[PDB]
Amino acid sequence: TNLCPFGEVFNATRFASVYAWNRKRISNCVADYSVLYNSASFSTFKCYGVSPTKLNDLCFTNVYADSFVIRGDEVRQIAPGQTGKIADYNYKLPDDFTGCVIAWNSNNLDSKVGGNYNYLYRLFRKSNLKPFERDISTEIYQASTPCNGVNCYFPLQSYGFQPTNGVGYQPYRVVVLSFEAPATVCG
Amino acid sequence: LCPFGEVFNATRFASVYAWNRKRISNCVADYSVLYNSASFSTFKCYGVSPTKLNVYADSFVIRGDEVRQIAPGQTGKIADYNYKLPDDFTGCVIAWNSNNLDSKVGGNYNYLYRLFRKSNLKPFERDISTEIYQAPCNGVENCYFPLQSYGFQPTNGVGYQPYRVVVLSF
Amino acid sequence: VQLQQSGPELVKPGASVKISCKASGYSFTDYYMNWVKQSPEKSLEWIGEINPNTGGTTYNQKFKAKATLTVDKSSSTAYMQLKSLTSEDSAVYYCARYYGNLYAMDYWGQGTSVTVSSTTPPSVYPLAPGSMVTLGCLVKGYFPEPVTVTWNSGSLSSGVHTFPASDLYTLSSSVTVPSSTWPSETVTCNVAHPSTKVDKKIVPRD
Amino acid sequence: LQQSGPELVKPGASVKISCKASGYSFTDYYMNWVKQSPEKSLEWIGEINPNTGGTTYNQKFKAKATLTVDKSSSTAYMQLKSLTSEDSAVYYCARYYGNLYAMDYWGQGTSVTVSSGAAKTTPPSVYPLAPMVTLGCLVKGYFPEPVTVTWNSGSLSSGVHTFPAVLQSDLYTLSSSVTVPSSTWPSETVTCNVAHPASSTKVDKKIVP
Amino acid sequence: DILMTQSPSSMSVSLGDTVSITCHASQGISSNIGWLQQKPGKSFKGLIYHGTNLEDGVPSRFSGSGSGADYSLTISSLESEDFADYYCVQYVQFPYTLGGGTKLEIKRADGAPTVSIFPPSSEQLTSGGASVVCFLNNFYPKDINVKWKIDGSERQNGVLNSWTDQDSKDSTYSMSSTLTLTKDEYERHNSYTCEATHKTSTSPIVKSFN
Amino acid sequence: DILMTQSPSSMSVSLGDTVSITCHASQGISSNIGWLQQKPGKSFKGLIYHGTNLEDGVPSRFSGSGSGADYSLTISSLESEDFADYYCVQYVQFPYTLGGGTKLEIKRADGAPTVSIFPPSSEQLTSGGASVVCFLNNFYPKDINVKWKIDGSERVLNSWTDQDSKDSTYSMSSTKDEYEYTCEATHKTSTSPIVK
Repeated sequence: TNLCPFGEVFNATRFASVYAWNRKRISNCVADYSVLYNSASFSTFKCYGVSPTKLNDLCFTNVYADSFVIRGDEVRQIAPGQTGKIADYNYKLPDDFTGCVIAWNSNNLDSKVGGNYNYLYRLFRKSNLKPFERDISTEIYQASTPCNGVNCYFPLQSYGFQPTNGVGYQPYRVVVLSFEAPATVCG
Repeated sequence: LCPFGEVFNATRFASVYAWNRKRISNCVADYSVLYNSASFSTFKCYGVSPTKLNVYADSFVIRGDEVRQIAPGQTGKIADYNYKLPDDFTGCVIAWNSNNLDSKVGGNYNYLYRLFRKSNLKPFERDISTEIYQAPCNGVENCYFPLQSYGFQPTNGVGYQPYRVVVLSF
Repeated sequence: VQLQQSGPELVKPGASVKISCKASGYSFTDYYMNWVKQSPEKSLEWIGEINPNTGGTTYNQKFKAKATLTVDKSSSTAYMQLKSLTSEDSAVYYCARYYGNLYAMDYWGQGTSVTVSSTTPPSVYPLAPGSMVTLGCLVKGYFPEPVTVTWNSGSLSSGVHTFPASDLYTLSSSVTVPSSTWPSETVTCNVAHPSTKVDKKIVPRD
Repeated sequence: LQQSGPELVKPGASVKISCKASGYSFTDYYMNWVKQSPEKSLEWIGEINPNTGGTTYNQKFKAKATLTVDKSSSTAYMQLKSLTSEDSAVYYCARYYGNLYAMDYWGQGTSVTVSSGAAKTTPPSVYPLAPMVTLGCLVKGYFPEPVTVTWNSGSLSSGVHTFPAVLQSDLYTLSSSVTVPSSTWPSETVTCNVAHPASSTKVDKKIVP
Repeated sequence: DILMTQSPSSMSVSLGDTVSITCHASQGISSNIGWLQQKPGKSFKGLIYHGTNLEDGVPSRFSGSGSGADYSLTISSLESEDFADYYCVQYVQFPYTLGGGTKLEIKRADGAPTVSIFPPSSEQLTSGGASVVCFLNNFYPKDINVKWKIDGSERQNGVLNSWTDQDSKDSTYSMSSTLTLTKDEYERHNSYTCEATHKTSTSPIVKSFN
Repeated sequence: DILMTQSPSSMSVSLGDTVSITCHASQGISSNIGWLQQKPGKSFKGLIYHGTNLEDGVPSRFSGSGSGADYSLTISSLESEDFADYYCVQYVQFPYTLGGGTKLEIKRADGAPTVSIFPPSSEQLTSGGASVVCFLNNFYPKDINVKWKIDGSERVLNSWTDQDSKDSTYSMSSTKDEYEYTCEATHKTSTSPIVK
């Protein structure tokens, strides 16, 4: 009856870049999910194959918590069947996803005067990512002549997070909960 | 001065079938006193400007809805059978409401008008015939009295109230 | 019962014109026929009055030298002829229906437009600017009236302001359409001049 | 943003509704469907994603609606299963872009009206209504909607009140008022003209005192 | 579900005005609220997305405000083409719930129904039916009550009412009420009364016939 | 002649109101006065004859009153089709004076013109002429001033429209070797001269 460590996932001081999105495995814990969807602090809360008010009366084996940062105009891409730089090259959800996508504006934490450049995203790739795949390649992108490690671009690009940005360019924190032997997480 | 007071301010007016005529002669007139009296409802002059005119005076009583008939070229019972104006008339037609003088409770029947006639009057003709109209009558009431009296009561609507009319011919 | 009147005429100064007004629906025999002039300057002037039973006229001393108000009982019509017809006295003319003393003019005719001022095809030009952008269509140098201005096939009707018209006429029309409708989709100002038919698609200056 | 025309269907019937999005790239926009009921309420039918897209319904409708798309024809369909009780309403197809966005362009094209179980096409029974006097024309017992009601072939248009029909005992009732001057009537004829396309009926009723 | 309660239900506003419609969600939605408008006889149109952002091809008069669970749509110097219905939609979580709806109408003065008597027709009787019509034309506002009286006795049953939808050019409302009965019982009574209660008259003068 | 001085010249009234137009003759006319109505763009209609008597149709909303030289036409619970022009005619004496004329308008709460400037077209120049258009749409009321400024210097044909009956407001439009540019406007709404 040890509670689930949702504080260490949602209230982490620092979040990862979307190209290197974090995964925390949640097991052997009792969860009270109300506290999340009734906290009113969230801008997006999309669930698939499960209801937010009807997910507390069910048990799962394990819960995977993938977390990252994107820009406002990219929050739309964190959904099954979406395309774009984030969905094609950074973080791709499968079509049969049965989890939830929670997002909230983080201008007060991840932007600063002079720009926060710690958050990166992948701009180019040779092919679309597979579902839940992580790409940490640092190879020069080949747009005919080989690049020899030096039409040859850095694969990752840093976000220009300034507090004065418009809402579509403001930072948004994203948590993707995936639900999946005896069942160890329950409500 | 011209005796216009005795025509316009006469206590009694004549019936339209027996309209009265007063000849005005050898007198100086100030016609301003007429169009500045403001007491008149109709004042239509023909072939002469009243503002620049500066004489026979025919007077009678009719009902309001018949005042339109007192004009050259009109038809109807009054124009056809009682008082007929010529086409080349060059005079003025003056009328004013006289309900306060010629109506009374129970009706004032002293004013008569001709209801039937065999043919139209000629201009300025007068007809005081009282022979029974053949619609033979042997002098006894299909046999009708030619004249009919007006029922002037103060409560009457405006179209049935008495109106005094003065026609000036030059 | 609502009467009828002659159509508008286009006349030159110094010319005599005849205007008709035909009485139907009532007893034309027992109604005076009045005529009235309404103009931008000194509006609603009284032309005069006639009796149809005889044809005698009692026109007011004003002008009185330029108009003659004959009538014809048989065709059940009343005519008014304008003789002088100077350049400045262009107006609309009305025939009224007077019943007699202690009455008023009740029924009136639709009215005739008379222009005494001294054929030109339209010059049509699009008007492009330098959330809701306003476009224009300028019709310069045509004679005589009228011209019909539409947008597309009559589709764009809301938000349209077509304003009224050197012996030539100037016209303009404005249409305010959202920044998404234009210049994304074509707007075509259609101008018809009864034997001219022109279509101008609106193109931005750039 | 075109949509299928309104259809009048009887209970026990399946109906499918089409919505062709034009002016943009239909392939990468969510398509929502919405129902408008006459209780001043707008319920959410659901959402579908074209180009490899799962569908997510409202639980009230997860058993009543089916959503499909066709990228090639660039259209989206929604099928209503069974008869939707006497609950006939208007249906719309919306255009969602994604989270932190809204439904931008809308199609009103399709209205859904479900007929009564026991139905027979019936021409109107029209009766004049005699007492600025107000006159009337009562159009009783017709099916189905609609029934045009004009005065003097469209002459009389000012002061005319043609009231909406009402469904009573599986038939429709309508009434019209015309305010004409006490001098125009009975001097000038008043004829209420009623047209019923379903039975191909054109009737004219003069009102007499 | 999330519950959207937008207020007021309706309001009567004059031209050139500035109005604000409120919208209240059951929980904070962090400005993920959209605004919709429906004109009479014409389709819907998205105006505001993500709380405060305005869409392409939408006039500057519109604006959005609010946060948490309280939000507001605002119009300034109101023009003719804004008299329509307005709704607030939420996209924070499934299912997308919609608000109740606020309608705008032209602020007019009061008025007096032309309530008429209209005894039943002859052809209606030859067919067999019997229906007494009571037209109530050109009144304002919506709040009006109508009852029927058979020689003083209130008869709730047998009444069919129809309402009109728009002020339109006349800027007014209208109503029709039909006491439709059967012939066997219509031929038993003398007085037939249409008692309409409106704000204008403390006592409701009725229309009747014998 | 008789002199009819009817007042006011024009007035802006709201719907559902009760209005009265006065008419005053230079002398008593013993209730031989008629009242006439003209709708916009359409013909005239006789409403009142002989002071207080009504014409065919003529709803109960209209009435007449007065005597001597002062008379009044009255409308109560004003209806939509009453925003038009009205005249008092006299028939007591030749010539019929017919009076001056009163106009009716809908009272609105101000407005703001959507003034747009319009540089000349190419075809206009190919013909030879050069004309710059300045549209001023959807403002209220009619009184407004417009000036042109060519490189700062104040220097044209203006045309007005009537009340667009939908929005109840007015609009106006103001229009080579010389051509080879500013529309200064002044309105009651803005103390400062909005310009394009």
